[PDB]
Amino acid sequence: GPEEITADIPNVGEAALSKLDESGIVYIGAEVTGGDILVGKVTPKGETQLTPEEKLLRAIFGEKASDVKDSSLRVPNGVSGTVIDVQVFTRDGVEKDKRA
Amino acid sequence: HYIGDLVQRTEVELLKTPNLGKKSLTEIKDVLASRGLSLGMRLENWPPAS
Amino acid sequence: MNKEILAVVEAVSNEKALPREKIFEALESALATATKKKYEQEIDVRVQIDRKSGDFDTFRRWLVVDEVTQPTKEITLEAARYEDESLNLGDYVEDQIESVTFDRITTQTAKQVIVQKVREAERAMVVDQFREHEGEIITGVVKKVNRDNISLDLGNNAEAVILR
Amino acid sequence: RWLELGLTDEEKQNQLEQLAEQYDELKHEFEKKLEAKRRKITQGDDLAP
Amino acid sequence: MNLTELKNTPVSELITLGENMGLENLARMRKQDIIFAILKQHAKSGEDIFGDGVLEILQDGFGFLRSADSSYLAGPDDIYVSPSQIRRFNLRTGDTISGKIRPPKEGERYFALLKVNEVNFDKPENARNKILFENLTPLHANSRLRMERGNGSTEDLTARVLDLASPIGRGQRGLIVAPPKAGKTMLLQNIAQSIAYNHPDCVLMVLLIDERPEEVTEMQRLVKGEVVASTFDEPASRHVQVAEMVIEKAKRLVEHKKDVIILLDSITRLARAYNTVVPASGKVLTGGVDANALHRPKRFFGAARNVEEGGSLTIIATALIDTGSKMDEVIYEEFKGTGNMELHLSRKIAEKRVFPAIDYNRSGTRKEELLTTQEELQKMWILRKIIHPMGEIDAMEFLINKLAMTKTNDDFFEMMK
Amino acid sequence: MNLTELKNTPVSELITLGENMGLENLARMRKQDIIFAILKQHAKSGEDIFGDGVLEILQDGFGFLRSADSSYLAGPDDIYVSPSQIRRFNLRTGDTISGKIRPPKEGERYFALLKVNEVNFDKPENARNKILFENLTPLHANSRLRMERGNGSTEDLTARVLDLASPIGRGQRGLIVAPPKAGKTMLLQNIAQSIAYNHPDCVLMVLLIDERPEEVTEMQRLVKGEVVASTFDEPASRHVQVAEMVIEKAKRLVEHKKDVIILLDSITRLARAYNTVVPASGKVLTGGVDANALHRPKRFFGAARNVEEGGSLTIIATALIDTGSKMDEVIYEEFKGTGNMELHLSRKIAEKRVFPAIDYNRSGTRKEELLTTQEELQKMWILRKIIHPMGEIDAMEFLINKLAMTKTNDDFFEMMK
Ligand SMILES: Nc1ncnc2c1ncn2[C@@H]1O[C@H](COP(=O)(O)OP(=O)(O)O)[C@@H](O)[C@H]1O
Ligand SMILES: Nc1ncnc2c1ncn2[C@@H]1O[C@H](COP(=O)(O)OP(=O)(O)O)[C@@H](O)[C@H]1O
Ligand code: BEF
Ligand code: BEF
Ligand SMILES: [Mg+2]
Ligand SMILES: [Mg+2]
Repeated sequence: GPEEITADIPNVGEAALSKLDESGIVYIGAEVTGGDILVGKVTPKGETQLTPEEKLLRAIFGEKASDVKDSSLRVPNGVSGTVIDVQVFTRDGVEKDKRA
Repeated sequence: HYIGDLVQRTEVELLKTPNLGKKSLTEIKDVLASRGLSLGMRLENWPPAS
Repeated sequence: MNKEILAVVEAVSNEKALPREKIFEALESALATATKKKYEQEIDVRVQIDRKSGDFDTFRRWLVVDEVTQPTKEITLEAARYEDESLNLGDYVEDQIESVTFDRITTQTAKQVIVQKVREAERAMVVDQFREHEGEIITGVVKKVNRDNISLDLGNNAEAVILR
Repeated sequence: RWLELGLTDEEKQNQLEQLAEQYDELKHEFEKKLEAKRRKITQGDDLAP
Repeated sequence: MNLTELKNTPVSELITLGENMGLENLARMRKQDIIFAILKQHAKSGEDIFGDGVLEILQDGFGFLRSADSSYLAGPDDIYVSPSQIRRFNLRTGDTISGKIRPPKEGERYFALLKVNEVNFDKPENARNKILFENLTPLHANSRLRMERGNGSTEDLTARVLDLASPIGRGQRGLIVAPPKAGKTMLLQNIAQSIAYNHPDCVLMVLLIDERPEEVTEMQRLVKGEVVASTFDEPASRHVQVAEMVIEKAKRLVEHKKDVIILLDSITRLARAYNTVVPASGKVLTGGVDANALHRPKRFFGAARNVEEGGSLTIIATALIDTGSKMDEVIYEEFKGTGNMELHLSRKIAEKRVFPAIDYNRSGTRKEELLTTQEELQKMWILRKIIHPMGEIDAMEFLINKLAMTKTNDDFFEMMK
Repeated sequence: MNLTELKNTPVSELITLGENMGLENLARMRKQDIIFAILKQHAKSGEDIFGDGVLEILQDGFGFLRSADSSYLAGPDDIYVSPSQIRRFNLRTGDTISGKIRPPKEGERYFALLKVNEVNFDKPENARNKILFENLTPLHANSRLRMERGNGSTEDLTARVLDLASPIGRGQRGLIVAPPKAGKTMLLQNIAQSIAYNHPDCVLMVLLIDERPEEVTEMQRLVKGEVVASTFDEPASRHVQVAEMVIEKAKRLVEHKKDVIILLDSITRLARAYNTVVPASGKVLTGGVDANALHRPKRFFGAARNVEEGGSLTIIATALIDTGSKMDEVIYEEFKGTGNMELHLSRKIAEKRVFPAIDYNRSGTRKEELLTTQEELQKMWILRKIIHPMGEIDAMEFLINKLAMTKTNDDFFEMMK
């Protein structure tokens, strides 16, 4: 399965995920001090059968996200700063997300 | 042209003036709410000293 | 966005314990608290989304009363004869449109409200289904026996309690 | 919004229609540039195989 | 400004007014948005607006006041009324409202109501505590509707024969059973003319469903009363809409103690439109007819009655038969023992250029003793017993020759002795 | 350069012109792109282009001007017109436009309009402030269309019998009810020939929907007026496209005070195509027919009327029956009480080599008093009363023998006395 940038990141509190939007990317202008999440990337480490009804159920109910691996990129340790710009490039066929 | 001349009156006359819609009325009422005072009061000391 | 609201209302988990009008009212309350969190003031607003297909068209409640406290939801009786109100309570007018019902905090509060509403719905359903067996005897395994009371499995999401 | 009137047709209307045609050509060229910039900044980019 | 002056005025005066107001090019759009923009401009430079119409309450909660000339159709000309009026004055669907209205701001486009003035031609105080329609006690017709004008024209003899065959009264149900090609249009036209000339106090309403538009325009300005019609040009949704509109208007008017008279043509086409508009219930007979599909038409025909408290409602719906299909046939079978006054118009006499083609042998009316006097009824029975052994065309020409010489049915009866 | 000279010219002269211009191998492609490249070359070496056609406005905002010979189909020959013209001249769908056009540069491929010259055969100033179609007041037909030519040929007697059975006028609705195998094609051809020979001032339009292509090509160059036809070769999308095209053209022409006459064949096939092209609404009767699927055809048949202000529109749509399916049957039932002039052509007389097979007993026209004089109507009624007791084949041969000797219907009537 292909990896996605959905805002469904398990094994993390909502306070750490508050810096991201509904599309899983930090808002333009949100500073970060230490190692924190800025892009909500997840990859399916399992098999098929990922149905949209299951997606909307897991978004509200159900157990944790089964196949994610938490492949989301975080800012390296020690380096700080304030985000000022985000760029996105998408392959043809793939629909652009709301931030794009 | 003065705030005190507006605090001591209700908005029944505000809607009587044309071009006074939801925008202006809501803006004035929310500004006076953020300022704590109420639209429509009763005071006699006016205007000191103008 | 309306397509997603549809997908949600038609793709609910418990179509029986959560009827369609219940999904409508739950989404309305979720979007209402979202719009409440939007503005810095406190103003109660319902969305009245088209139950069948269409999108939302919010309103603005104003609570006709001679008071002035929180004037965002205040309309005096004397200064209300315009717009043919002529009433004492129920001035829920359409002064407010342009609700955003898909951003991050709105989605989170909507998910929370939906969880609360489905919990309330399943509670009401189990209670008014298994209350008919009030005089007769009920059989069922015990979920868990606590100190103050014990809770019992009676069936599909069926709970009973026996006091200490 | 009312560029078009009628008086002394034989030459006044000829000049007015020439001007209106120039205006329409300018508007079409501007819409063309708009659409070209749109399809250039919205075309899907190539990233990697 | 009042609404009806701009509604029932020709569109040319509206074009002139809109051009004089210094507005956009007005003649390029519908009459609806034309008058909408005209009212908006007159409100921007002028006083409050004065509107009127009939009220329809949707499943949404609010109400729409629609005009009579557009057959109560949606558009910019409708009047939005909030549920607050429906809670204060306790409004109902079909309420004839007339009052003050205001222009719309952002978020709205319809003229909102400001203050009602006349509700069903009555004061809101008197209309507050009233009696419902279904709560009334139906009865038989007692006051007979005189259809003879007295002049004895070339065609009023038709109406005369009608008085000879079907005494109509306030609260009776009339079913005109006639195949096509038979000449019922001018018959109903003359009936409406006579009933408006003899009884101008009672409201008169006609309804043309699935009818040709030319007949609609030639009837909407030839007879009295609002001529509401839903031609075949529109789907069945508009037909059921106007059916509910007219039936609720009649119910409200008879609740306000007014003698209401409905002329419906034809009832088979209305029932067919009902059948195709309401969802199916699974059970289907021959001809593509559903079981519940006739429930609403039946109700519509059963609304007519003679109220004991005040006023009455008399419907006259014609049933089109002999078309080849089974829909009309099963409709006429279901409505056969329904109306208490049938009038049969056989095409055999119509094709022979003998008008009015009236099957006097098969026509009749029940409880006619409560509409005519004693000797009048005796003469009618004598005439019936005399004509019954005769056929149809011969009896028709005999009646025509015996009625052409006389001018009044009374002299006719005494000369027939 | 004008467009019509290159449109209605044979393709051979186009091949010669393209070979003389020193171009690519031209005969290897469609006529459409052939004439497109020819116009492009003539514009590269020459003056402005002069085009014409009928305008269609999409849901996109712009407009396409399409020619009559391609049945108004998409291709390189269309003319793109910006919404700026639709805002300035306030254009509408179906506007007959003719004017100057320019070649396209990069980003474009259609010839863009430069300046309109003739809009619906009228000046833009006169067409600016006008009257809408639906805003007109329909009426009954007053001017009768004379179908007798006077020569009395071997086949014009058909038209004569038509004048004997269905007096056609400006604003009437004609429904030809005939099973297959019955000979209606040459009937409509002769009707068109006679109505163009007797009334050459009024525009004549024919429409062949779901028809064989050979008949299309043999009719497109035998009768007058643009012969627009959508054969069965294409899906129903093109059928509804050409239906809207022709109906909007007729509406614009009658708005410009022109007597428009439409010949539509057949209406059952057009309604079937409508049924399969418009999305379903859930409700379905027997035969695979939807409720709203007949709304647009109904409208199409209801567009015809007699305008009181100026001009009129007369449609003559034939209904194909007796095919076995239920679609045609339910269509003919829905359109039975729709047209005000039916003409029945029974196959029993057609199979006996007795033409024209016309069911005179079941045929007729309403309000014929407004089309014929007094003694003419009296003679027609006498003839109807005489022929009615007879059957179909015997009456048909009697009428044929009585009409072959005479040359004019007047002498026929006086000799029938
Ligand atoms: N009372 C009458 N006197 C003279 N002619 C009549 C009379 N009633 C009907 N007709 C004739 O019969 C025809 C009926 O036409 P129409 O109203 O279309 O039929 P229907 O009423 O069956 O729909 C008319 O053309 C008219 O000439
Ligand atoms: N007026 C007429 N005179 C002679 N023959 C006729 C006439 N009308 C029809 N026919 C014959 O009937 C046939 C009808 O063919 P066609 O046009 O396909 O029928 P339809 O138009 O009913 O489909 C023709 O072959 C023709 O020979
Ligand atoms: F009988 Be008609 F078609 F009204
Ligand atoms: F030409 Be046939 F009547 F289809
Ligand atoms: Mg009729
Ligand atoms: Mg044929």
